[PDB]
Amino acid sequence: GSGLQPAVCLAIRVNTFLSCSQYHKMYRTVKAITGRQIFQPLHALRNAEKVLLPGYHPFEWQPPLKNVSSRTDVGIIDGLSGLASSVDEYPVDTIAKRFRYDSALVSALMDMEEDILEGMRSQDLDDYLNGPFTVVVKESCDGMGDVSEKHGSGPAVPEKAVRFSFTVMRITIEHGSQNVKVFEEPKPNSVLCCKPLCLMLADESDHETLTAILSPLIAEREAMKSSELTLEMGGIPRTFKFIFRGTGYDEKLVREVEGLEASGSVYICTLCDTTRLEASQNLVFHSITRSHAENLQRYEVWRSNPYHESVEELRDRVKGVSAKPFIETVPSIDALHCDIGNAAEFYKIFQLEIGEVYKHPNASKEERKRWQATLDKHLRKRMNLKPIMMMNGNFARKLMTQETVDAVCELIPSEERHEALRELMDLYLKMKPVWRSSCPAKECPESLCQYSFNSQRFAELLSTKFKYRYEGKITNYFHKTLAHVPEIIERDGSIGAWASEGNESGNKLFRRFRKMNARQSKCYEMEDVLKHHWLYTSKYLQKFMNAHNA
Amino acid sequence: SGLQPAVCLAIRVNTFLSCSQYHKMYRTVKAITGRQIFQPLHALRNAEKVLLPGYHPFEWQPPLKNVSSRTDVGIIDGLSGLASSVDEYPVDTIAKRFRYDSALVSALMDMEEDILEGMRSQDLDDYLNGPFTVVVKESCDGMGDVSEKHGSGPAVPEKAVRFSFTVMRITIEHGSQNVKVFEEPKPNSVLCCKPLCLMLADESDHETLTAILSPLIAEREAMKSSELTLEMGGIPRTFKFIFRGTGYDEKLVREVEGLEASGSVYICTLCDTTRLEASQNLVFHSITRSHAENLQRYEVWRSNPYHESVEELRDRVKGVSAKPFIETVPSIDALHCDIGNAAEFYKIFQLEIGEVYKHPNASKEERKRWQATLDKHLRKRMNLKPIMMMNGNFARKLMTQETVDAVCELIPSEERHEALRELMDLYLKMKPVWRSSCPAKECPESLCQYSFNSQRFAELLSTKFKYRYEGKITNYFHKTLAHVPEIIERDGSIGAWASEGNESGNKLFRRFRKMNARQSKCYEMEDVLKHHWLYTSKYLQKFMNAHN
Amino acid sequence: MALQMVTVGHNIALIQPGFSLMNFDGQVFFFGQKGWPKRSCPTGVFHFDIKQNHLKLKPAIFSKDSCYLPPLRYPATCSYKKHQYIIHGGKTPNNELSDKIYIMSVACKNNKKVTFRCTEKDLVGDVPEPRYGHSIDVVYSRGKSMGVLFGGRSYMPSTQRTTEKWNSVADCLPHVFLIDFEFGCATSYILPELQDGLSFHVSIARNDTVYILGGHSLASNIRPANLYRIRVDLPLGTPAVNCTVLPGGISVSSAILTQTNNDEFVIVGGYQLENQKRMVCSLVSLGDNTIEISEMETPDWTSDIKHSKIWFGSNMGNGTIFLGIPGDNKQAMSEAFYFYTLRC
Amino acid sequence: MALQMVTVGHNIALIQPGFSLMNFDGQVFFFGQKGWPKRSCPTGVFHFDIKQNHLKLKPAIFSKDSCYLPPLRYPATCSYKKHQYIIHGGKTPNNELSDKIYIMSVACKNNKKVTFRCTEKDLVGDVPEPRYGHSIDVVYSRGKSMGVLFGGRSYMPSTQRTTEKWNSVADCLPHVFLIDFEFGCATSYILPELQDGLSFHVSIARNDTVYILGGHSLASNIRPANLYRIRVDLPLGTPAVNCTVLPGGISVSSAILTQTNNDEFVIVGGYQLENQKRMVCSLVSLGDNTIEISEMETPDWTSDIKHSKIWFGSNMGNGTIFLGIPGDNKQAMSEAFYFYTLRCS
DNA sequence: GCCTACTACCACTGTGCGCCGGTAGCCCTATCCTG
DNA sequence: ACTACCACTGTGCGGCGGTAGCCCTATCCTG
DNA sequence: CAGGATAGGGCTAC
DNA sequence: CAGGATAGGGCTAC
DNA sequence: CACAGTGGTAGT
DNA sequence: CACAGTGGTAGTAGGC
Ligand SMILES: [Mg+2]
Ligand SMILES: [Mg+2]
Ligand SMILES: [Mg+2]
Ligand SMILES: [Zn+2]
Ligand SMILES: [Zn+2]
Repeated sequence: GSGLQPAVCLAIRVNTFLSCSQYHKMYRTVKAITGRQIFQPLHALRNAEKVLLPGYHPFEWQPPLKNVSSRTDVGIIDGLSGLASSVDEYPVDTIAKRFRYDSALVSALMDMEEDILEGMRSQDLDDYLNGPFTVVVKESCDGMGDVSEKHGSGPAVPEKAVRFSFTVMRITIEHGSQNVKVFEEPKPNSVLCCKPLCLMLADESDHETLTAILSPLIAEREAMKSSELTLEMGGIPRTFKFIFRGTGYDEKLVREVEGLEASGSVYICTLCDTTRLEASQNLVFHSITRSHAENLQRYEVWRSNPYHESVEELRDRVKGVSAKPFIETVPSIDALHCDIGNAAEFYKIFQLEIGEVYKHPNASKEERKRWQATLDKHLRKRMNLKPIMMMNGNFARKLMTQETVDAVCELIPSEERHEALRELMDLYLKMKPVWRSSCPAKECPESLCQYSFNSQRFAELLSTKFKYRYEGKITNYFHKTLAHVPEIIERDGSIGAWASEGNESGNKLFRRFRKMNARQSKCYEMEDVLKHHWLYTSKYLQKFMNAHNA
Repeated sequence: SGLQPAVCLAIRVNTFLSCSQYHKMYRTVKAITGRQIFQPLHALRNAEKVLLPGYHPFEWQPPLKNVSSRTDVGIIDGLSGLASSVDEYPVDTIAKRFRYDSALVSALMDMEEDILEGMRSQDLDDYLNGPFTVVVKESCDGMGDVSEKHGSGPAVPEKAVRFSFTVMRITIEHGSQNVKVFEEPKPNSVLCCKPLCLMLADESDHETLTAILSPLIAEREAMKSSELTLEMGGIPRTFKFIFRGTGYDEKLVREVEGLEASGSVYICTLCDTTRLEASQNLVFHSITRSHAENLQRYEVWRSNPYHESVEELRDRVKGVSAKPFIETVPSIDALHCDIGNAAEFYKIFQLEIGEVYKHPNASKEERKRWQATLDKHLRKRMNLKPIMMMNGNFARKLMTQETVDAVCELIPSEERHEALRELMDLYLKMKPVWRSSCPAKECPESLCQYSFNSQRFAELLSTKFKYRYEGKITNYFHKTLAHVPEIIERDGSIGAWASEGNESGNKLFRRFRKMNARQSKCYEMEDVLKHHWLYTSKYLQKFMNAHN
Repeated sequence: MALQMVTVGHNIALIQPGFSLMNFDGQVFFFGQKGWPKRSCPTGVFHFDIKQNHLKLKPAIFSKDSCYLPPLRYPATCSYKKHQYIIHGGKTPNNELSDKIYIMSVACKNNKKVTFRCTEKDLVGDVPEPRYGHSIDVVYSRGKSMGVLFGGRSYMPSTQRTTEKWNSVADCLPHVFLIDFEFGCATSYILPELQDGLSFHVSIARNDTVYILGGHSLASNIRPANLYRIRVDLPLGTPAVNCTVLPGGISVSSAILTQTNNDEFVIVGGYQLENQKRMVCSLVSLGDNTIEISEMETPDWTSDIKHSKIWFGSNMGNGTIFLGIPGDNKQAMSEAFYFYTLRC
Repeated sequence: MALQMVTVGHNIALIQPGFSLMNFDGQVFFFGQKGWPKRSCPTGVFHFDIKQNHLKLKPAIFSKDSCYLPPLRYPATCSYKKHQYIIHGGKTPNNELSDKIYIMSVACKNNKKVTFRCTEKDLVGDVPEPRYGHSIDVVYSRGKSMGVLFGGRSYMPSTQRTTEKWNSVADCLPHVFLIDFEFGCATSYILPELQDGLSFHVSIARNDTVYILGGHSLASNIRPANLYRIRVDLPLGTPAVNCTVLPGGISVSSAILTQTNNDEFVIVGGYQLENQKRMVCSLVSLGDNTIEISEMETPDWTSDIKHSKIWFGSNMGNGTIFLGIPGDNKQAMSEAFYFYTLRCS
């Protein structure tokens, strides 16, 4: 058996995206050309998966998890969670397959076991320790589309998916002295780290379905919040505290799950209880107050109306919390979608400056379209940016460039507008590193140190030279970028680190697998995609694939 | 060391492994076993040269008309010197093609082992450098929804055109005998639709399409007039070529054969008949149309020597207004035959559910209600979901007596059930004839009966389904009913000659352009064409079929 | 029998299985909307005004004295003495069940619109565990009145509940909670006649009695053709309850009860088997101690319906039945459900 | 000078670079549609009708005796004395070149709708070549007329053409073919002052001399600012030709000519070089045997034009120039070309 | 009787048709009833 | 044989029947 | 005649 | 007042 | 400042 | 009748 071990053949099948079918082609090809089993056959790879999938590593929660089965052998269970897909009940157009969040976290830890010990060593600590860790977990839910429903027996699932996925961001054990980072995901927004936890064939807007599928995960999360995980690793019974930080949500999704009105609401932030008006007036001095506890208290105020206020007075009392939060999201900023929305607003700004609406407030819809097409043709000519329908982050960070503003200026016959746009983008690029860094304390401390001032300049610039488009109407993401990013860094140390960029990047893999690494049946697509996406995110296999360096 | 570079390449391409993912696997296997089991990317790349065109020497006894003799040209620009000056006609195009000469010799030298094994298998020799009458199924196919890329390049459409060719049948002369040396067992396999031109254009763009393809058409026409002395097994073997352009969708056939669009009252690409004269006769239509006949008819249109009005002239040329650009063979796209016939049966179900045979005048929104009802019931009974653009899988799960049984659960009238069930029975006793790669063997009963089954299908379309096929028969019903037997007599098969291989190669085009190509307009087509040639390499496929 | 389709513009996306319709003096109002109350209708309650066979879900509003209740799916809705629809249980869009009772009155009608005083009637005593698919129904006995809450699926107890089966429901132990909305006291009255728990049972409230009828016992996963009659005398102190397993009941579930005329209720729709709906309506003649479930004539059930795997709806309250079925999701946001209206 | 954004609702996708407008009876007619002639217009010729800055490509019938010509891109379009246009060369939609001459007269006109007689003249003798981007323009020497054809791009000669460079274009050997449509006897003329093949050169024929302005010489890949006056003699006998490279020539290619006034043309810019298009018009005043290339007041070019990379168009015919620029919103279905009209007093 | 390899088998996939700004929601204002 | 570089990709929004063409007929639109 | 619904569009996010 | 354009929709293919 | 490719070429 | 997967069972060849 001078070939490979099954787990390494699995790491290859996975990180190289090889399907079990194509991997089998390769394995039999090498086994028939060389004769020897260089690669291990598929049954061996599946026996290895069984180890990397949840439901293998035993574990215990010193306070047993309330409403969570103590069984340590449950892997890809149904996300419906016994949801009666009966005809008398609410319909279930949902193929949901999930790992049990505790089993999942156990597998994620035992997967990075080697890395945790590596850090405990590199952190001048004893890699035999069992001290109480603190695993910070960026739970990241995101809705997906164009998820082509498959033919075949199964519910009439929508062409939408929801990918809940927790990224083990950092593990810090307290060595008496202080919580030292025995592990920190260097690439936190990576697709290799946001470990899937629940693949729904649902719509993130379908609160009924979404909640039916997630309330299990939410129960497990609220339980692990109140229980240690004395799972054994490195031969020792380590014990982990879990700090789940639900920041990898689209703002739309946060508002869905934190009980807030849509993004267009007058109440604009998922962080502060401010209005789009107060946010276009102040734009900076806004303190984070919106918390899941506060959102729940405010929904109970709404529901109860203990002060018997009209819907307006009430909605103000609760500051937009009409719905009940069922996900404890931490008030933060999806750096991915902050960048996308800010680049969309800068794209609109370019359209407008091309229209000089600072002079011509009124404007024709077809003339706004003409400005859009002019900007499109230019960005294609100068910045080589094809005109995209739906703003993405790549188009954004190619648009959030002084070069794109140089190009746009060619279309602005107004040098004062040139300067306004160039200063605006200078500030936005002196700020974007901060809410877009995985670690601005070191990646861009020059900016973070001057973020509040740069954002004050950006705000007063929107109020001086982009007076249009920003008097009583500032985008939610502009408000977040300007007002909260400093506080989000003082609280979490980073923002990009805590973005859905990982979950979304993993939607690419969801599709890749559903098409190339899953059984093409509604009964088995989510199970298989979840299995394989987990494997992909397994630091064990990623190690075995980093062995060229190791 | 057990793995030769060609074998690692076969693994990389047939397992769709990207050079990056293959490199990960390679460095990992080499860091784990220590052995350099997998040959590195550079070795695979040097092996590709052997498989890509522009490696094997060759010569055409009659040196080709307007084709360079250089046997060292591979992924050349499909633009073909097309002047991108602003003065000229713009080129919203990223085209990369193999020179059909080099492409074909690479396909042959890739089937070298297959050809030799098949001539051995046919009582033949290896000292037999006889003229192999290769048969090449040309398959041009517009893809669409090809997400164009940012970056430096022409503002291409979000479309493509995949000209390809499947070497379907190599037959050699043995005295008077024509011996089928090699016959593509999976004709419409994406493993055999050798891509020949990948142009990020739109088949609707006849100007661009033609600028990119007329070099291929010239190479093809010159090969039709020559003989390829290619050195296989150390023997210089001659290959005559017979290009059958059949993997063209009827929309592209009509584009390139000078014909009016599908909605034309001139209904076929094979016969000169009329949309009406085909809703009445429906079975008896000699294949008249031919690229030569269509050029004659185009210059008759242009010249108008009989000084005819546009209508009289059009009926004299029978829709050949445009100039035939490609020598398309007057055949059927079994794939798009299935798709169109099944969309027609789908409308038929919509209408029977509407009982429009009784209520001809029905509300557009009522026809929508019928579409919805059938959608729901097919999802329920036949499990197959409502799709916007009809596909072949739908057209195979729908063209089933199971499906008509499910539908009849939506029609009250039992005589309509009889009509639909008989219609489908005939369509399913006919389909095997124009889907089977050789109905003479796969379904000879359905073939020898195809004339009568088609007469019955037509008479039932006229009698029971006169609400839809009086004076207006679809183009593919008229191909299925009237021309299939003549094509089988001629082609010997139809499914073997479909755009199903090219269209399935669209899947690989996307998979590569997304995973196995430099994501840049400068190189996406070059790399996709390289890798989709390799994927189609019978050499590598053999290496992947060593376990068998 | 007068099955006529209904067209709906915007807000169709709000009508979902589990919605309830409350008929306040002929004005019918939709309450249980898909997702939480949007700032278009922060109250979640609507005017269910149909007009020319087109339904306009006109955003209603609550009062200051109100409690902006959640959109409850499959709650227990019942008229009341004025005319305050009791709403117990129901799956909030968060899937959670609402032990809270929500008493929707109508406080203002100066405008053409209405304004509900949805109060929260907190319950005391043997309160019913959070549930749905149950039946609250007001029986007026010796003048005094009580709501008869029976049945309904509910999430497993916080002890037996697990995340592998977090949403797995069990039919609440068959009890008939008696609720004095004058004091908000539930009184559990476990009855030996009701052996199997029920849910999605229609339930006909008549003076001093309530005919539980045609439910689904998830335990047996069967729809019993039972016709339990729960008579409720109210002698001051503790009221006296007693059930009666009458025969002739119809094995149905998720059916819509609709008082066509007085003492007679049509039972339209529902399900006889998970894969076989109840295409046959059923009139129900009632006396003070009589009941006769006369199988109505089958309406002109469109193939739109007959072939729908499921359907749902609620009684508009004027002998009328609003009835939805899953439309064709040929696209994602094409049309939520095809809707219909039956007059009887 | 007077710019106005023309709208094209239907059949806009037919307008393609290389299209030719032809002014018959003052009514302007489009030719050279994209793709082949669709049964909406089996001829390919259209009533060009701009009404209120909206263009309506109204299909145009041909005659019985007519030769239904293909949509030629970048052909050589000249005019006559009933009034018959002459269309030589051009890229068929099959990107093959035409060697036919197409004499597109008007056969009749009723209800503003015309039936043309697009007859075909075949050229005996020194038939030039299949070419495009060239200039055909007619001279009236001794009253007798003659079509001066000065070269444009062609495809390499078959002996020299290769499929790897199938669409490679060579500026035809710069000759001057004298097409006597009375007999279709083309007569080549190798002028030593014309030693650099030209194309997309605006040719202005006044009485007996054609002024070749601008042009692109791919042989040099440069746009020579040359002003070749090709004077033509058709006396009783010897058909003679003498070219003189006047000064004042302009560096343009694909430029658009219009006879705004009598012997007062306006060359609204084509291209100064590939990615520097001539956003400055050029008035051209032609004395009987003198020519001055002035420079008009450049129109208020719309940013859509200034910021464009290419632009095309042709002579509406009176004093107006129909222009088109890539719209490139998505260049998929809606509007692949933003079109303008440019009047001149 | 253990394990190991191989392959059928399930019932389906995508590639086959494009096209475009869209939905959901919010909310604020011009329409439009509304007698 | 490694690795960097280039100059970008997809995942990040969603919906919905669409084009193009053709051909016939219900408007419309004249004079 | 002004109050209320309401359709539409601009705006926020996806 | 009827002839011709013409917009729209049904129909063919993709 | 996402990040893991995308593959050939050039450069170690 | 397209075809090459899609991968996890299940059953069946082998070993021992
Ligand atoms: Mg989302
Ligand atoms: Mg096509
Ligand atoms: Mg295609
Ligand atoms: Zn805020
Ligand atoms: Zn035919």
